[PDB]
Amino acid sequence: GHVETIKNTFLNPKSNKVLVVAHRGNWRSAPENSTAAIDSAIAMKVDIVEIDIQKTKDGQLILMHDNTLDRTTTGKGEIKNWTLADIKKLKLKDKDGKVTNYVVPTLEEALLTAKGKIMVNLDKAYDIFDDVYAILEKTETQNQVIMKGGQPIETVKREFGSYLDKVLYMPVIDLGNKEAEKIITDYLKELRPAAFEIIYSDPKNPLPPKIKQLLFKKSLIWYNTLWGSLAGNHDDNLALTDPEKSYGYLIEQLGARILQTDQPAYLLDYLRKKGWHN
Repeated sequence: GHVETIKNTFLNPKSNKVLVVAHRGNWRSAPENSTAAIDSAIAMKVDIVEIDIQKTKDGQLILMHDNTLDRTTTGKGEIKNWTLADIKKLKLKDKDGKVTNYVVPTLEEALLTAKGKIMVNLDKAYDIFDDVYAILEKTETQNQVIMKGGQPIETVKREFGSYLDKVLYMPVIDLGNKEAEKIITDYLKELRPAAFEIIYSDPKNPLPPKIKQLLFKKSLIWYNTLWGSLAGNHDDNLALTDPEKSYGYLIEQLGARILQTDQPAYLLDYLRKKGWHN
């Protein structure tokens, strides 16, 4: 359905539109990393949901950011020490810490909720690419998923090269690293990805303008506004004061065409007023 429409922007490196990524789903409306948070993102016409993956003792893949259950659920302990069935007996806490009737979803459940409707970016999935791919195949969602990681293209080809013509892969590069430019140019040459996720903490890092020129009309640039260290203090809190100084700067000065935010309703509203999103 709508996901095909979203993908035609994601696959257009000349796009004048800016895609919205809801970090962990729209957690402002339902618990993070839940199917309810995905359905909220879909209802709001978010383009991509980012979801975090962990593996249970019994080898099942669930949505969970932390290595432990403590912050977001009624249980405690390391995910790797719990079985899926026992995790399913717990309940998710909402953003205010109130216990809900929602449960931890499996990756399969999340993908089935997203299927046909919203693209999905998985985090913490690179090292288990093959286990994830089997679930993508089971749910027939490989054409709407964006895998990502930080390894150079030589390593990704060696480890999971046979998957690169089957699912989208987006490199993540921290511009505070001395090898950042080479990692990017090697990806551009060898993989020609649809997008690159760019991270930098220092507002005066010299590379963001260079990356705009390197990736101009070649790949979409994804920046994160979740907190200060991800995009030189151009974050969601700054955007509440002045969205032009935060989101506008990233889009217009740095060439961002995808933004991952913790306030997707607010970002969508801004983008719609700018004529940069439907």
